[PDB]
Amino acid sequence: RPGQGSNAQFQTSLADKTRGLLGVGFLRPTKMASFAATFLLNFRFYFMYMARTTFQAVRPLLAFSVFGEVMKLVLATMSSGLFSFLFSFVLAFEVFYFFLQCYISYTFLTMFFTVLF
Amino acid sequence: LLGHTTSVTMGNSDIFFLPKPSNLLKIALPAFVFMPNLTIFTRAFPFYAHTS
Amino acid sequence: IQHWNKSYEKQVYSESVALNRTFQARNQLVLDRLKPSGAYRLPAVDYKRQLSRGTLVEGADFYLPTAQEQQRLARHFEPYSEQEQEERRKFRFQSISVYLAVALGASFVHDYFYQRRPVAWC
Amino acid sequence: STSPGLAFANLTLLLDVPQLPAIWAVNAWRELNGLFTEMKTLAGTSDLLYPSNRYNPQNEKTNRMGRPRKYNHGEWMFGNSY
Amino acid sequence: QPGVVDPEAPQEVEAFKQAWHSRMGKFNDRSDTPMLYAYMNELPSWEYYDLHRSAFLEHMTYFLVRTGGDFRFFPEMPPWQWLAHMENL
Amino acid sequence: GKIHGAVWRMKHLFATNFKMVGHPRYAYALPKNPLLQ
Amino acid sequence: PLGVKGRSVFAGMRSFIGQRLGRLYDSFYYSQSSTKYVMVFLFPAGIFYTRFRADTKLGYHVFINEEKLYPDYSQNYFDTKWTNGRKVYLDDETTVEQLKAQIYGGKAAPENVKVACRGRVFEDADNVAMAVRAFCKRDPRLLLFQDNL
Ligand SMILES: CCCCCCCCCCCCCCCCCC(=O)OC[C@H](COP(=O)([O-])OCC(O)COP(=O)([O-])OC[C@@H](COC(=O)CCCCCCCCCCCCCCCCC)OC(=O)CCCCCCCCCCCCCCCCC)OC(=O)CCCCCCCCCCCCCCCCC
Ligand SMILES: CCCCCCCCCCCCCCCCCC(=O)OC[C@H](COP(=O)([O-])OCC(O)COP(=O)([O-])OC[C@@H](COC(=O)CCCCCCCCCCCCCCCCC)OC(=O)CCCCCCCCCCCCCCCCC)OC(=O)CCCCCCCCCCCCCCCCC
Ligand SMILES: CCCCCCCCCCCCCCCCCC(=O)OC[C@H](COP(=O)([O-])OCC(O)COP(=O)([O-])OC[C@@H](COC(=O)CCCCCCCCCCCCCCCCC)OC(=O)CCCCCCCCCCCCCCCCC)OC(=O)CCCCCCCCCCCCCCCCC
Ligand SMILES: CCCCCCCCCCCCCCCCCC(=O)OC[C@H](COP(=O)([O-])OCC[N+](C)(C)C)OC(=O)CCCCCCCCCCCCCCCCC
Ligand SMILES: CCCCCCCCCCCCCCCCCC(=O)OC[C@H](COP(=O)([O-])OCC[N+](C)(C)C)OC(=O)CCCCCCCCCCCCCCCCC
Ligand SMILES: CCCCCCCCCCCCCCCCCC(=O)OC[C@H](COP(=O)([O-])OCC[N+](C)(C)C)OC(=O)CCCCCCCCCCCCCCCCC
Ligand SMILES: CCCCCCCCCCCCO[C@@H]1O[C@H](CO)[C@@H](O[C@H]2O[C@H](CO)[C@@H](O)[C@H](O)[C@H]2O)[C@H](O)[C@H]1O
Ligand SMILES: CCCCCCCCCCCCO[C@@H]1O[C@H](CO)[C@@H](O[C@H]2O[C@H](CO)[C@@H](O)[C@H](O)[C@H]2O)[C@H](O)[C@H]1O
Repeated sequence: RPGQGSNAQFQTSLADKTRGLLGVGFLRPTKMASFAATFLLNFRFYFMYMARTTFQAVRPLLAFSVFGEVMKLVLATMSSGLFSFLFSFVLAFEVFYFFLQCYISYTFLTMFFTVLF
Repeated sequence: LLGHTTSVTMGNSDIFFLPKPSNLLKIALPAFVFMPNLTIFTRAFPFYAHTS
Repeated sequence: IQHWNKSYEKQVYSESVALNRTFQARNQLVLDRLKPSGAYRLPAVDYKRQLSRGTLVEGADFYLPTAQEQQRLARHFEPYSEQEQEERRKFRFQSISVYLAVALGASFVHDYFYQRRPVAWC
Repeated sequence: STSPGLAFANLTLLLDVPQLPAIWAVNAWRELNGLFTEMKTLAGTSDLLYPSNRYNPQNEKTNRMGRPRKYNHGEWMFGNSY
Repeated sequence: QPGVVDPEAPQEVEAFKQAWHSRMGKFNDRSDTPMLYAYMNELPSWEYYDLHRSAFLEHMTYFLVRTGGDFRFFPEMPPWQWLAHMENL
Repeated sequence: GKIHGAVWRMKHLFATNFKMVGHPRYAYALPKNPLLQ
Repeated sequence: PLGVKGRSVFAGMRSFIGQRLGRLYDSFYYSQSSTKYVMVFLFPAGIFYTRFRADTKLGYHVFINEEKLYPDYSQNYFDTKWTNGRKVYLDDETTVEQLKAQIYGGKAAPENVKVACRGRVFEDADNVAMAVRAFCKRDPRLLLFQDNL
């Protein structure tokens, strides 16, 4: 026969076949535990990603709401004309800053919601 | 009328209508992805979901 | 040094022989019996092997199911039959009337059947 | 595939879709318990059984709250005291 | 599909092909920024032979001699009989 | 809007060419010119 | 050409299910032993057990008044000390005596130990579920104290 010369070398012991049935050096429960640990530890990336996404999504809301509250405090407190003349430019700067934050958020969101497939 | 006061119901009032003039636009617009595509690479999803 | 390292190699190879015997046993006992037939194999070939075979195609994220739809750009004279043309002429614009009707119906249902909430009575 | 912006959905799926078999099993178990309760009710009971209630301990020597019945040592002309 | 005048143009076709290949590579290939290469303890044939060039040579010479044949019929995964014989030799 | 822009460009770039009766990838299906030889 | 004469849609369903199961077995066979067993049996099993226990049984947060009443968990492993606020799942037939024995490990408990919820003492021959339903509805926080008075 063609392969009898090789198949004659395949003669195992009782202990050998028991060890094979049990799968000593082929199941590796330590490897399974390592995989489980790594897989559970890999859940931190989801939290990081959601944090980044929420921050980039609320950035314009913050620029529009909290700085707006500050501007509103200033408006409520100021009465004269010189200070108002000077504060109009701060308001315009806040407009430009809001648009800048919106551009930044658009960029980061198109980066975070881009899928290859 | 003890157990009959939470049964007087009134319906909502929102109307979901908004004209969609596309003749005004000539460029595409960005769109969100809401869910991961599980129809492709289904078997590896738990293993590659955490990457980017 | 020399003797100890050579004995280390010899015992390494003894362990290798033991591993090989248990490997043979595991295979010929469990895996040759549990091996799938091949009828339910994976109905595809890896893209690398296809590329080596010269068989890979990349395109057409979409498709055209019917030959009537496949051969339109090649006919050059009757891309659409007469009946198909007459049917197409009915969709030159979107129907804002149908949009309005369906939206009003859906809003009515959603508001007065699905989104009812209680209100106090004095 | 996926992306950082899909972390919410990825986490929700990974943690919820494996629970759907257990949810269906819970629903089936509830159905079977209701079936058994209704079969027992049809068979007959000394004191009534509340179907949609968690636990029904009432018997000839126990109240509907797990306590012994008061005034249950003797017998009554009209039969059961309940 | 893009909103260009001619999506069936050679430029578009070649761009789509290159994007296809780049995506598949970034997804499957073993790199410093791996997507799919993760939790690897038992490697497939291609990666195994790419990482262990010693085994590719041995597994290949044994195939050509044990079965007089061409490299074009090199099996995806060798039999345990062949592996055991190699270990004995 | 994407479709609108695509068609709006197709108009200008195809409707007045005299060379694009159809798409070039399907010119094999056109009849043959009796003037060439 | 959809469908064939003499064959039934139920036979088609059976064939499809057979195909799916064979493909699943093939894919499980040709997979890593390090990941497949875990991801297919151990995580599903644990998730199933947890969800079933939570959605079927009813639990109670147990506290103890004084440290001298704490049990002796020095021998048993994975819990070498008592911690108040412990979630304990019980059966609908459980009594206060059974709960006390489960807490103190079937060993001699202190004297005059009693259970309370929201300030209301339970009798030892009382069903925990019904006693909670009566005294602390939807607030199952139980307290073990010593009633000398
Ligand atoms: C009781 C039983 C159970 C309930 C069933 C009730 C009855 C329904 C039975 C089933 C359907 C009918 C069956 C018999 C049909 C027989 C007649 C026939 O054969 O042809 C149909 C018949 C004639 O067909 P035809 O011969 O080909 O000619 C058609 C005309 O030429 C016209 O063609 P057209 O190209 O001009 O199309 C017109 C289109 C015009 O094109 C458009 O649709 C553009 C506008 C789209 C708006 C955005 C779409 C969002 C879609 C969300 C859908 C889910 C919403 C959740 C549902 C509750 C909503 C409250 O307008 C529409 O008709 C679509 C209206 C969509 C609903 C509007 C929802 C509100 C939108 C809100 C937007 C504004 C947001 C801001 C709000 C703030 C305002 C201040 O016309 C129809 O009935 C059209 C069907 C409409 C279906 C909706 C359109 C598809 C959209 C798919 C959305 C995803 C749904 C997923 C489905 C579920 C998952 C699988
Ligand atoms: C410019 C436009 C011009 C417009 C002109 C308008 C003027 C024209 C006249 C029509 C005016 C519109 C009328 C709208 C409805 C009334 C207003 C309203 O909505 O009040 C809210 C109010 C809400 O009830 P609620 O108790 O306060 O709380 C609701 C919660 O959902 C309760 O919560 P829950 O947890 O207890 O859930 C219980 C729920 C449970 O529900 C479920 O679980 C599933 C629901 C069924 C799903 C399907 C399952 C399949 C089994 C049913 C099979 C049905 C198909 C037949 C199959 C045959 C083969 C076996 O039960 C139901 O809600 C039952 C709903 C009954 C639906 C069946 C009635 C027939 C529908 C078709 C009517 C077509 C009218 C077209 C009018 C023309 C418009 C152009 O409505 C009702 O009280 C019930 C309506 C009962 C029907 C009254 C119909 C007479 C009034 C209309 C006069 C014209 C009659 C024409 C009849 C034509 C032959 C059918
Ligand atoms: C208690 C211990 C529990 C532990 C588990 C114990 C064992 C239990 C069984 C295992 C259960 C887990 C199932 C995992 C399978 C998916 C994940 C996976 O790892 O698969 C990898 C595994 C290996 O895949 P691979 O090695 O990567 O590549 C080979 C291809 O899969 C080879 O592909 P192919 O060439 O052979 O055929 C193409 C294949 C494609 O499979 C795929 O490649 C990916 C499939 C997509 C998966 C996710 C799709 C989600 C889509 C969203 C749904 C939206 C619906 C919206 C509807 C709106 C309309 C109103 O076709 C399919 O099998 C998919 C059919 C179902 C898709 C349904 C989507 C809607 C379309 C409806 C079509 C019409 C109905 C079918 C009619 C058929 C004629 C009767 O996949 C498969 O073996 C076949 C796909 C799985 C088919 C489902 C098998 C039955 C599952 C039964 C679940 C019931 C569980 C509840 C038990 C009761 C508990 C109380
Ligand atoms: C992948 C997707 C990426 C998505 C990126 C998303 C990031 C940007 C999101 C910002 C959205 C902010 C819009 C809501 C705030 C305005 C509310 C409003 O309309 O007030 C009523 C306004 C002002 O009304 P009014 O002040 O005259 O009086 C009534 C006001 N109320 C009712 C509030 C009391 O209504 C209008 O009449 C406005 C008409 C003029 C047009 C104004 C729109 C331009 C200004 C906002 C630009 C923001 C987008 C910038 C994007 C830049 C990208 C490069
Ligand atoms: C109920 C809510 C459903 C809503 C969401 C789903 C979408 C709604 C549309 C219906 C969904 C099902 C579409 C099935 C389409 C397949 C038709 C088909 O011919 O397939 C080929 C099969 C196989 O055919 P065949 O191979 O035997 O013979 C024909 C051979 N060819 C095709 C070559 C000609 O045909 C069928 O036998 C019919 C199968 C569909 C009927 C079963 C529905 C499947 C959904 C249930 C899944 C669970 C199955 C186990 C059920 C056990 C019941 C006790
Ligand atoms: C509205 C809801 C919409 C969402 C869709 C909801 C429905 C669909 C959701 C599906 C998404 C989740 C799918 C994830 C699947 C991951 C599971 C998995 O693949 O397993 C990991 C293993 C991992 O294999 P692997 O480790 O070799 O490789 C995995 C990927 N890499 C290479 C990157 C590591 O996958 C398999 O190999 C087997 C998968 C098929 C088997 C599925 C389980 C059933 C097995 C039953 C057969 C039992 C036979 C026992 C015989 C014993 C003797 C030999
Ligand atoms: C012109 C005819 C058109 C045909 C339309 C037919 C559509 C019929 C579908 C009705 C389905 C409504 O389904 C039902 O919605 C109502 C809300 O309003 C819900 O109502 C629920 O909340 C309300 C308010 O708290 C309470 O009364 C109560 O807790 C409960 O009834 C029900 O839990 C749900 O079962
Ligand atoms: C292949 C089809 C599978 C479909 C799913 C079928 C459900 C499989 C799981 C059934 C578990 C049966 O095991 C049984 O579960 C119930 C609920 O936990 C337990 O019962 C427990 O809740 C019920 C309800 O109060 C009472 O019996 C009692 O309060 C308590 O003992 C039993 O002590 C346990 O013996």
